Amino acid sequence: VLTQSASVSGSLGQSVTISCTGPNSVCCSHKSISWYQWPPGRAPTLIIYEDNERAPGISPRFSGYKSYWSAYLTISDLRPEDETTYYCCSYTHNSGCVFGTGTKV
Amino acid sequence: AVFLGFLGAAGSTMGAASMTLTVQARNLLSGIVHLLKLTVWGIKQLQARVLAVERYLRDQQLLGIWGCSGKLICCTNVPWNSSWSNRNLSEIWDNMTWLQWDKEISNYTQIIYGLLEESQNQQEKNEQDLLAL
Amino acid sequence: AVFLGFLGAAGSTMGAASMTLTVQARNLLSGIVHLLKLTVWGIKQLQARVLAVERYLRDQQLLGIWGCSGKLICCTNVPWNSSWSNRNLSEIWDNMTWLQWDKEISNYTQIIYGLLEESQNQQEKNEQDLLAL
Amino acid sequence: AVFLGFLGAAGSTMGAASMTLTVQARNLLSGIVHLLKLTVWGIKQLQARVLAVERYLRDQQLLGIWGCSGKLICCTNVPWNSSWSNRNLSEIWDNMTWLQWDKEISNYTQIIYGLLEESQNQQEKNEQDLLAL
Amino acid sequence: QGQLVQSGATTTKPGSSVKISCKTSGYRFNFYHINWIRQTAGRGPEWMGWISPYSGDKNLAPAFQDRVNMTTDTEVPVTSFTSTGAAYMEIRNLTSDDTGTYFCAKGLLRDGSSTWLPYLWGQGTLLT
Ligand SMILES: *[C@@H]1O[C@H](CO)[C@@H](O[C@@H]2O[C@H](CO)[C@@H](O[C@@H]3O[C@H](CO[C@H]4O[C@H](CO)[C@@H](O)[C@H](O[C@H]5O[C@H](CO)[C@@H](O)[C@H](O)[C@@H]5O)[C@@H]4O)[C@@H](O)[C@H](O[C@H]4O[C@H](CO)[C@@H](O)[C@H](O)[C@@H]4O)[C@@H]3O)[C@H](O)[C@H]2NC(C)=O)[C@H](O)[C@H]1NC(C)=O
Ligand SMILES: *[C@@H]1O[C@H](CO)[C@@H](O)[C@H](O)[C@H]1NC(C)=O
Ligand SMILES: *[C@@H]1O[C@H](CO)[C@@H](O)[C@H](O)[C@H]1NC(C)=O
Ligand SMILES: *[C@@H]1O[C@H](CO)[C@@H](O)[C@H](O)[C@H]1NC(C)=O
Ligand SMILES: *[C@@H]1O[C@H](CO)[C@@H](O)[C@H](O)[C@H]1NC(C)=O
Ligand SMILES: *[C@@H]1O[C@H](CO)[C@@H](O)[C@H](O)[C@H]1NC(C)=O
Ligand SMILES: *[C@@H]1O[C@H](CO)[C@@H](O)[C@H](O)[C@H]1NC(C)=O
Ligand SMILES: *[C@@H]1O[C@H](CO)[C@@H](O)[C@H](O)[C@H]1NC(C)=O
Ligand SMILES: *[C@@H]1O[C@H](CO)[C@@H](O)[C@H](O)[C@H]1NC(C)=O
Repeated sequence: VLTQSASVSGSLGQSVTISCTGPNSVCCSHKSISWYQWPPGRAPTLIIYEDNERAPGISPRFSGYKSYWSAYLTISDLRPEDETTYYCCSYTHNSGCVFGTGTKV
Repeated sequence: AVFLGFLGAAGSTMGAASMTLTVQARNLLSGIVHLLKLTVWGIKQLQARVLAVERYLRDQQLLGIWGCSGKLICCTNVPWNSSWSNRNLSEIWDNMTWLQWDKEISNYTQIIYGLLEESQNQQEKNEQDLLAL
Repeated sequence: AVFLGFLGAAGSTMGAASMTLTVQARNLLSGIVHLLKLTVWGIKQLQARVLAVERYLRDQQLLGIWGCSGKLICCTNVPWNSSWSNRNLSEIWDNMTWLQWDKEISNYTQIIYGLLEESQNQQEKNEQDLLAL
Repeated sequence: AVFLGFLGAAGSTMGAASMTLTVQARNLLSGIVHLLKLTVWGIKQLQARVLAVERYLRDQQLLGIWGCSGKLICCTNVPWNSSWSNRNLSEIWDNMTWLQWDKEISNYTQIIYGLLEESQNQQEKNEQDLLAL
Repeated sequence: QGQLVQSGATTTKPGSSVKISCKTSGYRFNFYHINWIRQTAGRGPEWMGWISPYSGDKNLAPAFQDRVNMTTDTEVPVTSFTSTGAAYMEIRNLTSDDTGTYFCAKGLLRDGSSTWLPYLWGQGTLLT
């Protein structure tokens, strides 16, 4: 129900912009959005939570933004290790984290 | 409400412990510590009395030379050199306890005490020059 | 002028005594109370010395946790619950003395000391949040 | 920079010494002054401990009744009666030292201590009347 | 720091009920929630549920409402701020459509809005 971007690409040095949106059930202005970098079949990594707050150690080129209708994840200055699959997530303080569809970058 | 008691929030987060500072502040000089008979228990109690006021005033002395006299939460003009702790605010006040925070900030506690000291000396010099007109 | 002296206005009205508070404030630590010889008079005088500073600081400690450090007349944000004393202002400051007032307010003196305590803890928390921008 | 040390600017001008007051303020209670054994050295050290806090608080007591609590440079509302010292500002702060200044202001040091005392009692009474509306 | 070693990757057949373990180190096991996440191949990754190693309180998705048992045993004090823990996972009316890799991840913060958020993950386990 939380749709992400189908897919997209870039190049070393440029930027990416992943999308994440949905209906009133899971989005947005009354929910928080977290962005997980998740290589397929491996230990995931928390990149950004609370729409735009980065996790300890996350590179500053990662940046989150939330409109009133769709959350975004920008990936500036690309590097080799960026070839992963990213998943967004919608949650409140006392509930679950409904994941997103997925985005191959 | 809650009211955990003296040191009751020692294991709570720094932000939660930062709401019950009067709980520890009032027990820094009282307790049970009328003539002075110099028996083994009398000498023992007298030292216990002088030791409490001594340690209490040493903390109030530093609190005075920082411009924080009679304050529980005073703000300063000394910026946070990230080499002290690069941790973010949310992972400090909603995560760590004051005990483990003091454990990692322990090296720079004497460095910070100097920056707060001369910042107050220069601020009071600035206030005097501003009231000279 | 007048200058009644130390406790000179003990029988005067609360408002009249409320104009000579420095007269009592300065004698709370001085007097006559240089080596420490532990004779019967020496032990007696040493206790007299430690007892004065102890009681002096306990009053300044409460004065600090109320946000009234270094004040003789500080105002608070704790409203007067009329169950403490339903007497009116004119029949309090132009009528009663501080001695008989403390005699009737004696039950609630510990209740009021708690309301002034947490009102200062919450006020300093409010001032920090206001300076966070 | 400079940093002359404890009393390092005792021979410097009053204005130059008026920039290193924290240097003396922090050594008014510390030093080297854990059980209380009442030997000849133990009694000697205990007196050394009580004497430090006693003299420290007597200075903070005067600093409180003047409205200068926790201050190194506070300004007052007591004008300078030229009979105290008719010297001009430039020949005071760029010329004299604090030692020789205290030597000539010594007679009036008790007079000034009274003017600062009641000026604070009346100022706090004024602030209460202004907050009565 | 913080480590979360998971159990073995053995396989069973439909109708059964397997237990998944998650052993923690390098952090106070009681101070953070323990989340269970599933990465199926025929579906998007699903959040199964979290539990409180301190308060015992658990919260799982309605898709797993009456099918999953989440349990943790009390920690073991290693130092003043370090303890070892263990979290358990079970499935009831189990089939083969629940096949995939399973992870355990601890909470993010001890307070705030993102308290239980899966922050530090395990190496995963392959299933049927
Ligand atoms: C000791 O250490 C432990 C472990 O760290 C501390 O326990 C943690 O405390 C924090 C803060 O108190 C908790 O964070 C909060 O988490 C709740 C989520 O729980 C809510 O949801 C449950 C499932 O949906 C629900 O069952 C709860 O409702 C009641 O039921 C349980 C049953 O046991 C009961 O125990 C509860 O107390 C409730 O009565 C529960 O409501 C979340 O809602 C909080 O967010 C709100 O508050 C924050 C500010 O605190 C605010 O920013 C938010 O916007 C929102 O308003 C908050 O995140 C954490 O869950 C606890 N458990 C952990 C971390 O495992 C304990 O407090 C420490 N005590 C001491 C004395 O040190
Ligand atoms: C941090 O402190 C070091 C020395 O402790 C100093 O050299 C450096 O300039 C400081 N940096 C900042 C940003 O304050
Ligand atoms: C909380 O503090 C501990 C102290 O070591 C640290 O290891 C941990 O990473 C912190 N939590 C977060 C989310 O940063
Ligand atoms: C403090 O200094 C000691 C000295 O050995 C060092 O081991 C430790 O890592 C230092 N800690 C910090 C936080 O700087
Ligand atoms: C007065 O105090 C009592 C308890 O001491 C309390 O129940 C009551 O609400 C208070 N009333 C007012 C007006 O403060
Ligand atoms: C204080 O408490 C005592 C307890 O017996 C009671 O007799 C007295 O009337 C009380 N006084 C006031 C002012 O409440
Ligand atoms: C100076 O002090 C004297 C007494 O000490 C007083 O009589 C005189 O009026 C004062 N003058 C001024 C200008 O303050
Ligand atoms: C102080 O008083 C003494 C008393 O004899 C006098 O000699 C001296 O000149 C006075 N000094 C000042 C500065 O008034
Ligand atoms: C989970 O398993 C334990 C193991 O004894 C059992 O006691 C408990 O009842 C189970 N939970 C549920 C909800 O059945």
